[PDB]
Amino acid sequence: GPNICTTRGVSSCQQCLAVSPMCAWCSDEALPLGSPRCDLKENLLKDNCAPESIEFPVSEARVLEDRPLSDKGSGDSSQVTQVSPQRIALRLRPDDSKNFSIQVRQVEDYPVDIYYLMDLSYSMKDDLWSIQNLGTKLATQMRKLTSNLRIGFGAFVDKPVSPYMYISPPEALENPCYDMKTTCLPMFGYKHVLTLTDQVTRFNEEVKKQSVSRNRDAPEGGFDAIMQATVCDEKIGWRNDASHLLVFTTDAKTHIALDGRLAGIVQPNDGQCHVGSDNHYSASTTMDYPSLGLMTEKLSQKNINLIFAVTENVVNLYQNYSELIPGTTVGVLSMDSSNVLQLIVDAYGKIRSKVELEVRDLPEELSLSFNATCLNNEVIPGLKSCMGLKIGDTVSFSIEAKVRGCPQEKEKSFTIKPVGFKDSLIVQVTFDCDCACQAQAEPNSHRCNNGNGTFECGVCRCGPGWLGSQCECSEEDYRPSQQDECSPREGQPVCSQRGECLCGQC
Amino acid sequence: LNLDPVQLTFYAGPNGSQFGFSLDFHKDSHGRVAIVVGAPRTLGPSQEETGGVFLCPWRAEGGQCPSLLFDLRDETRNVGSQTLQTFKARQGLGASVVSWSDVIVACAPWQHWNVLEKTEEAEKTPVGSCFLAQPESGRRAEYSPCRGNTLSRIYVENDFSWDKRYCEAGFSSVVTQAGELVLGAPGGYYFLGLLAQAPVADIFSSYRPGILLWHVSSQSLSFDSSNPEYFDGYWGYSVAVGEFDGDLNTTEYVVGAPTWSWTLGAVEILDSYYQRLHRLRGEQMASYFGHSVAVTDVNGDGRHDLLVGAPLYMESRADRKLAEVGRVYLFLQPRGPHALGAPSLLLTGTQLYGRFGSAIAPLGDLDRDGYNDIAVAAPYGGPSGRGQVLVFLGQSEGLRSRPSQVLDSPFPTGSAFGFSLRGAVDIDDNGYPDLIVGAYGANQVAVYRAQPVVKASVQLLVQDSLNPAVKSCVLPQTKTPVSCFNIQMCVGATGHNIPQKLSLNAELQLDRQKPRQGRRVLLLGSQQAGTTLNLDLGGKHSPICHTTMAFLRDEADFRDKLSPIVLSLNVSLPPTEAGMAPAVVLHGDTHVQEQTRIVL
Ligand SMILES: *[C@@H]1O[C@H](CO)[C@@H](O[C@@H]2O[C@H](CO)[C@@H](O[C@@H]3O[C@H](CO)[C@@H](O)[C@H](O)[C@@H]3O)[C@H](O)[C@H]2NC(C)=O)[C@H](O)[C@H]1NC(C)=O
Ligand SMILES: *[C@@H]1O[C@H](CO)[C@@H](O[C@@H]2O[C@H](CO)[C@@H](O[C@@H]3O[C@H](CO)[C@@H](O)[C@H](O)[C@@H]3O)[C@H](O)[C@H]2NC(C)=O)[C@H](O)[C@H]1NC(C)=O
Ligand SMILES: *[C@@H]1O[C@H](CO)[C@@H](O)[C@H](O)[C@H]1NC(C)=O
Ligand SMILES: *[C@@H]1O[C@H](CO)[C@@H](O)[C@H](O)[C@H]1NC(C)=O
Ligand SMILES: [Ca+2]
Ligand SMILES: [Ca+2]
Ligand SMILES: [Ca+2]
Ligand SMILES: [Ca+2]
Ligand SMILES: [Ca+2]
Ligand SMILES: [Ca+2]
Ligand SMILES: [Mg+2]
Repeated sequence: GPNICTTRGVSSCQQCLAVSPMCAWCSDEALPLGSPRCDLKENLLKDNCAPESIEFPVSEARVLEDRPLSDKGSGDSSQVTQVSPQRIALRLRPDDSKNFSIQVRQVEDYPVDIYYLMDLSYSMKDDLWSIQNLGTKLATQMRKLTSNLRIGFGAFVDKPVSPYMYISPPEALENPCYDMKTTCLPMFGYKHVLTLTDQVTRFNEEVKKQSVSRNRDAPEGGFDAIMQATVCDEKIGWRNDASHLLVFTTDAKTHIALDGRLAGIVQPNDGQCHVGSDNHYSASTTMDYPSLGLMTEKLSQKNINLIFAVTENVVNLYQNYSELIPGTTVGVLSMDSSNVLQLIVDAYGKIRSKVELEVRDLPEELSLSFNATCLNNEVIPGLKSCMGLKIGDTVSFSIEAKVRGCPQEKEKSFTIKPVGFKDSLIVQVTFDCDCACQAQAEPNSHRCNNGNGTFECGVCRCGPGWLGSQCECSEEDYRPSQQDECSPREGQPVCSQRGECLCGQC
Repeated sequence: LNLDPVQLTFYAGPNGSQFGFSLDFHKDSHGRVAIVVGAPRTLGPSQEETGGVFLCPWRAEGGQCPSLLFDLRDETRNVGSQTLQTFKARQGLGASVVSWSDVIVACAPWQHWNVLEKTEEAEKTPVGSCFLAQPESGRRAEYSPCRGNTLSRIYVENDFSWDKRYCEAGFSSVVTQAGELVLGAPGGYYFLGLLAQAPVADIFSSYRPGILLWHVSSQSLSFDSSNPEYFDGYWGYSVAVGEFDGDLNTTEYVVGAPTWSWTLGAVEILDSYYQRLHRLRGEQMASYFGHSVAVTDVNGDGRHDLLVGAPLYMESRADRKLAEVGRVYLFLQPRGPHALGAPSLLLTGTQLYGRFGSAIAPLGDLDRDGYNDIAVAAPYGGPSGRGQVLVFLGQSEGLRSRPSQVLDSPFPTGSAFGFSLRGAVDIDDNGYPDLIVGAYGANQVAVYRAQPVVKASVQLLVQDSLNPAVKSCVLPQTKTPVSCFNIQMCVGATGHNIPQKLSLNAELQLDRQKPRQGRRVLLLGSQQAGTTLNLDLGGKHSPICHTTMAFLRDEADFRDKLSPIVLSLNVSLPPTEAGMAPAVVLHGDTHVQEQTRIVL
């Protein structure tokens, strides 16, 4: 009677449930009139239309894998749980929304992977001298924060191509700093020096065999190094069960995409691994610099926290870059990088002091709402990130998934994942826009003009010729009605000259 | 809207030559329009990727093009104690081609130059050079404003002041109406950004073959700046000319500095003396605001409007909040000279990493509606990421936020379809400006031709005999006197260069709301509510008129007499799409509703 459920037509079961969640459909053979077999559940029940045949799908969110959150990540890193639930099954009927929860906890003794991406330009010659014993000093300071630390080293200057590199005279190619009467290394784009290893003494050995180079322009090809350090997992040596810190140390500006046109390079960065067996970025002279969007995507894809260890003269520039790249922090590096050890420890604490959610493979018809609940019981709504946390905290994010209309795939899955963590919640969406009566799928039967209309879910759905209650109009259904029901049997014209043949009724 | 995407002309250069990197229209003395296409990686005589320029004559089928020959030999002249040297290997001849009158200006931004003087040298730096050429007369000239004989030592003592060694002049080139060639040198003044301008007539008259370092007495260059905002700004990445200060005796330059003020980007408008009049700051960091600029009057107020492309702009999608789509900014020039403010329109791309705004081409009046139109390209946009060109139409308040047409890349993936765009030139002389799209990845250029636009004029005149109480008009088969009315329908087709074979189909409709069985009004010829007529409006300026006779049922026949009578007239092109591509684009009121009602 009341509510749009009754007013918005009848058609079949597909139409009436597709309007609004409350609406229900009766498929069994019952009173032809009364309930438009499309009213609410209690109205339909009121008309006794449920011989255990009432159709009314309900949106549900049932978990599948619900391993509890781990308390310490020191041992059995493959069995460290930082997100619960890990997998849920979500059923959504059209235009309906169901809410679910996800607890994120950052364990204490989680393994850490620190890759030191050092700008080996000439202005960082003194910086290279303050790093000779960084590996030993880094292990001691990281000892209290983790029991499994791996460190690696990589270097970059810029693209080895004019005008970035001096090309004259021929002695300036094998020694770019000939004219200040010094010996340097030939310009390189990005060389991978040390694979991520737990033996921290290798970092000290490999860092004192490095030498700086000399380029011409102020900006450096650092984003090229960040891309290659991110996408070359097997070469750099990232671990799945570890935190990934990419310490990016530089003192000058950085080249961005479309800056490679100055050197004659127009081919965009494809985000692939181009480091060969010689540990050199082989596509540095043939491929443009990566853009912020592409670089951000690969950082999120590989779960890498990027740290800008930049000097004071470019601290504001990279602080503005960090606002566009999630999961990144900026530290003020010294002119000789004498405090990079304290910068890494502070950045790791700063990075782990914030938990930010990230959704991937979200269907275009799904809309998510996050109510962040940080320390204490502050349910800050509309926020998918908590800030000000510490190591060991357990935040919770209530999420509401709303679907516009009804997608035809009826089976989609997306993942909700904290930034920089492998652990994720896999949500399996199972849209329910069809009834159980459609499983029968009754074809044209004798109840619809002896085989002129499908008898599915009680109401005879049938082609434009034969319409009406019994799908027998054979014409339009209005003036000719379906079976001249307006004229009861014979001797009674259009309901005794009261109701004519209109709207397919007396 | 008009650009035919089915009949495409494909000009192909040598494979692996980036044929299509830069393209422009060239007009001969006879008026024939040719296409000059830059191929900055064409193999030189010694199998080195020097570069090349192809002059493509206009053909419907297209194909290979003749090569415009330039000097591709390295030069070495000993003047005084110095030794001037030019290195044309990998110079990228064709990275910027612009045509003015009978002169074609092909630039090589990456041509190197060194000055040896005993042990000291000036360093082999990509000073950049531009080769001017008159194809109809064979006159060849060069313009390298950033060549110098100053040794490196001197620059070090001067803190690299006036260091035009890394100019890369020709990166972006434009010629003003008077004939002043304005070259863009983003690497000038130690990558600060430079702009060099010299008349084309004076370049030809001053160029002496064999002389490598010479000064054009009428040239002018921008000024080096100590402001840290300009450092590494690449001021000169894109250059455009226009009128932005009132009087038309002075031309104004529009210079794109995509990395101005720490990769923020800016677009400055300056007079002929490089005095900044107005600066437009970028909106997002590293968005490359200023990678492409274009000056055209889109809103038809008589005052030029500025369009700025930001190919790497990242939008807030509320699901990712940073999606690299690209954006184009539109600035409408107000009444006051120095009054440009916030952008009047923000055209944002939709495909991720599509680089929307990488090329903006003023198309002129594409549909001839009285307002100029533009075409923005996404070289890696589209659902398949192969390239897209989007056509935007001008209007009274600026541009349409919605593209009137989308051109998908006919070339495979990675062709960078849309990197170079050029329009507002009628290459087939059909009265409508066309568009040439360059895909250097495929080493091919696509030519899109604008087919004519027909402005439909539908007028259905129906007699007001909608009351059935008259019962006077009779039926041919049986008198049955009923209040019938005549249906006079007229259709008008207006548009420039409309073909004489245009045969529109007019679909009449009577009592549209009622079903076919319940049709109250019928004709007296076929007794069917509504009919289809194939009027041949092509070749007839008159709004062809024709009257038809229709009758209504009896009073008792329609119990729902109260219901209104809906008369509709729909016109559309003839169903000849399968036989041939639609020779016209029907624009205007295609369908008209002549709704009436029964009174008596
Ligand atoms: C990083 O981004 C910030 C903005 O988020 C940059 O600072 C901003 O710089 C602009 C000038 O480029 C300042 O604009 C001026 O502000 C004054 C005072 O409000 C106003 O009177 C002027 O008309 C003009 O708007 C702006 O205030 C300033 N914002 C802040 C918060 O300081 C910063 O320079 C960027 N760092 C880089 C690029 O390294
Ligand atoms: C995030 O938090 C907000 C605020 O708590 C949630 O929305 C609110 O949820 C409550 C409980 O469902 C709604 O309460 C009900 O409102 C109706 C009127 O709309 C009233 O008749 C009921 O008696 C009851 O008070 C409340 O309206 C709703 N507010 C809004 C603006 O929608 C939201 O659902 C939370 N999201 C997640 C992901 O959990
Ligand atoms: C959805 O929100 C309501 C109201 O806050 C709450 O009672 C219910 O438990 C939530 N459901 C889930 C699965 O979070
Ligand atoms: C522009 O130059 C013409 C030259 O014929 C002159 O007549 C006119 O006054 C000038 N307009 C100015 C200076 O505004
Ligand atoms: Ca230093
Ligand atoms: Ca550099
Ligand atoms: Ca002027
Ligand atoms: Ca204007
Ligand atoms: Ca127009
Ligand atoms: Ca044309
Ligand atoms: Mg440096």
